[PDB]
Amino acid sequence: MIKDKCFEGVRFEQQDLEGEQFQGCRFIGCNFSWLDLAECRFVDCSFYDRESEQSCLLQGCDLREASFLRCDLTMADCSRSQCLGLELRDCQALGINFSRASFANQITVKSYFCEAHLTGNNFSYANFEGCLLEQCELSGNRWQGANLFGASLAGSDLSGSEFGQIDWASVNLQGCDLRQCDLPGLDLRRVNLDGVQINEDQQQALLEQIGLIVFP
Amino acid sequence: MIKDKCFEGVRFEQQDLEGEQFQGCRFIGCNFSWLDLAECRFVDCSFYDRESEQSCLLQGCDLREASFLRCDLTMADCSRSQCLGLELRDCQALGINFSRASFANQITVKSYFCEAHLTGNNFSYANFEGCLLEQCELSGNRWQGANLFGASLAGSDLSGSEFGQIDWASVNLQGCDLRQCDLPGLDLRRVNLDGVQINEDQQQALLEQIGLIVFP
Repeated sequence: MIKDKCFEGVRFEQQDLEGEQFQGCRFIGCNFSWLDLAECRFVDCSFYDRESEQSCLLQGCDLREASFLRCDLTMADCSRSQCLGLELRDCQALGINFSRASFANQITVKSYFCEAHLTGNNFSYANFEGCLLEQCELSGNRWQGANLFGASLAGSDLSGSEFGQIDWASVNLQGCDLRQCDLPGLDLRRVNLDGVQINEDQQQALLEQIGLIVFP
Repeated sequence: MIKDKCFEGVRFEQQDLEGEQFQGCRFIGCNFSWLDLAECRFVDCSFYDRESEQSCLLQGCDLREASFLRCDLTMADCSRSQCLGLELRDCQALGINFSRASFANQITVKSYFCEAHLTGNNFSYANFEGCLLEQCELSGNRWQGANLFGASLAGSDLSGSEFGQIDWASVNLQGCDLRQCDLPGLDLRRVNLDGVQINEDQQQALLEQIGLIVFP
C-alpha cells in the first residue's frame, strides 16, 4: 500500500507498481506508458495538476481489471491501452483519451466480448473515437462534448447519462439502455434505435423532433 | 321535396332533379351519370339494393356542394365526378368509387385548395386512388381495405378514423389530424408524419414499430 505520496515528473518502472494499491497520491506529469497496471487500485488520487496544467501518460498500459475511485484523470492519455474489465467510479475525467484503447477480450481470432465498469464519471470532452464498449456498464456519466465518432456502445447500460447534443448518428447505440437520459437532437430517421430502452416520458421529444405534435 | 318514392332501372334526365330535395327514397339500378346534381340534398335515401346487389351510376356528375345524409351509397360509381364541397355524413358507402373524381380547385400546384365534408361514413373498400383531399373535413370514417394509393389527405382532419392496415407509405398524411385513429404497422422511417397531430396514448406503438422498448 502506497499512500499520501507526491510523485513529480516520474517515469515509472514495472517494479514501482508491484504492490498495486495507491491511496491519496498525487501524480504530477508522470509517465506510466506501456507498463503493466493490471489489477492496480487507485483511490482518491490526482493525475492532473491544476496550476501547471500537467497531465499523466498511460499510453499502451495494461489496465485490465484496474480500478480508479474518485481519481482526477483530467487529460490522462490512456490511448492504445488494454482496458478489459477496467473500473472507473466517480472520477473527474475531463478530456481523458481512450482512442485506440480496447475494452475487449479477443478470445479467439473469430470472437470477442467487452467488459467495463464506468459510472459516475465526468467524461466531458473525452476522446472515445472508435472505441468498442458493448454490453458494458456505462451508466450515470456525463459525456458533454465527448468524441464518440465511430464508437460502438451497443447493448450497454447508459441509463441516467448527461449527454448533451451528441452526434447520435456516428455512435452505435443499438440495444442500449437510454432510460433517464437527455437525448436532445436525436432524430429517429437518422439513428438506429433497435432494442433501445426508454421511459414513457422520453417519447414525446423523439416524436416532436421528426415533426409530430403530441397532445394529452 | 320528393319523399318516399321508389325509382328502378331509371336513366335520369336533368329535369328530374330541379326539385333539389329527396327524402326516404330508393334508387335501384339508376343512372345519374353526367347530370348536374350541384346543391342537391338526399336524406335517408338508398342507392343500393341488397337482394338484387344493384348499385347506381353517378359517373362524371357535377356533385359540387351536393349533400348525402344517412344514405346507402354502397358500390356507387362516382368516378370522374366534380366533388368540390361534397358532403357525405353518416353514409353506408362500402366500395364507393371516386376514381378520377375532383375535390380540388387546382389550376396550378402554385395556388389551390380542396374541399370535402366526409364524416361518419363507412368507406370500407372505397376507391380513392389518386384523389387530392387536402385540408378537408374527413373525421370519423371507416376505411378498412380502401384504396388510398397515390392519394393526398395532407392537412385533413382524420380524427376518429377506423383505418385498419392501410398502405401508409403511398398516401400523403403530413399535417393530418390522426388523433383517436388506429395506426397498425405505421413505420415512422417509411412514412412522413410531419405536422401530424396524435395523442399521448398513440406514441408507444409508433416507437415500438421501429424497435424501441418503452418502459413506464
